[PDB]
Amino acid sequence: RMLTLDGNPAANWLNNARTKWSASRADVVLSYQQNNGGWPKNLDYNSVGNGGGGNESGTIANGATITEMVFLAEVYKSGGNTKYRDAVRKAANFLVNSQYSTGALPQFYPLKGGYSDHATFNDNGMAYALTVLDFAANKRAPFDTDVFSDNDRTRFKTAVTKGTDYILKAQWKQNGVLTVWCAQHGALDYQPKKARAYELESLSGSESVGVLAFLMTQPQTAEIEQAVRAGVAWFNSPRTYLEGYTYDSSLAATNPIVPRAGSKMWYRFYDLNTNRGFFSDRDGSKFYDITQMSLERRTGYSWGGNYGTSIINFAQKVGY
Ligand SMILES: O=C(O)[C@H]1O[C@H](O[C@@H]2[C@H](O)[C@@H](O)[C@@H](O[C@@H]3[C@H](O)[C@@H](O)[C@@H](O)O[C@@H]3C(=O)O)O[C@@H]2C(=O)O)[C@H](O)[C@@H](O)[C@H]1O
Ligand SMILES: [Ca+2]
Repeated sequence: RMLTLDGNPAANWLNNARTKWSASRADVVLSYQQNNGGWPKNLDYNSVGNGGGGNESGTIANGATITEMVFLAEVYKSGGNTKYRDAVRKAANFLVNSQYSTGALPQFYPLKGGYSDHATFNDNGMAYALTVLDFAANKRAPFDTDVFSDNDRTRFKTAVTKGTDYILKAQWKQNGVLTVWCAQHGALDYQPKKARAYELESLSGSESVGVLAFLMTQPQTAEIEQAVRAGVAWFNSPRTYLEGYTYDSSLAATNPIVPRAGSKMWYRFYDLNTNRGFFSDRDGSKFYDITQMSLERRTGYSWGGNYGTSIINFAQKVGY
């Protein structure tokens, strides 16, 4: 009931994160870890100066925490310096502490109020956090050192199970048909939620890839295979993707959605009920013609992309 990890987009993310920066930057990465064990925000460890730790909320926004901990785990594996092992231990403790009883992972922790409290798939936050904890649970590199004990691994396995349970319950039923996920759901009510003003309740063409990838690392029970099949069917349906089109971000001044032979496009946001791709703006509005959007949002955010390609090709590979 296990699928290969070869080609799994989440596994790929994680193995890349192991070597994301130069090893020489391990100390600057480390210098930003908050006391609670999470990182205060996403950072370019190639341009910034040294941090001074801190006591702010940790976050999984934009790859924060989950990237740093995979990277430091590799550095520890490679170099042996225990301060990096300790950092990784606090990061994983941070992740499990952040988890609600339902299995949901918030974007910021300690909780800050507002949308950050929600179960956050945005930026592959929750799916990739669970992928990290799962690799740690299963002694997979770079977590195949002494960084964790048997009891740690049981702790993480419990976390992954609860997170899996959350994903399965949150998966959206579109007029009776299992589909995908919103970029954020209520931690306690499982309902799709808004985030920032231009991020409305919807199916996420972006984050659902990562969610499916994460499920595909899990043992494929009947209900997990159904969920992955249903999710994959949704990505691969002519009611979901635009045919003969691509998203070209360099053309966002007026319209990034352009005719392109041999190409499919997926919307960033799909209507929960009609599966109509849509657009928003800083006024919280919802509309279907990207040219009506403010210049700043059309160029400042991706309203579509090649999202489905990687999960569809992967599902093919494994016989789904
Ligand atoms: O499509 C994307 O996900 C988008 O991500 C980045 O940009 C988004 C956003 O569009 C930006 O305006 C910027 O947002 C501001 C702050 O940086 C952020 O902390 C948050 O509070 O929202 C602020 C805002 O509303 O403007 O950064 C956002 C982010 O990092 O998620 C990329 O820069 C963008 O090119 C695209 O990939
Ligand atoms: Ca983002």
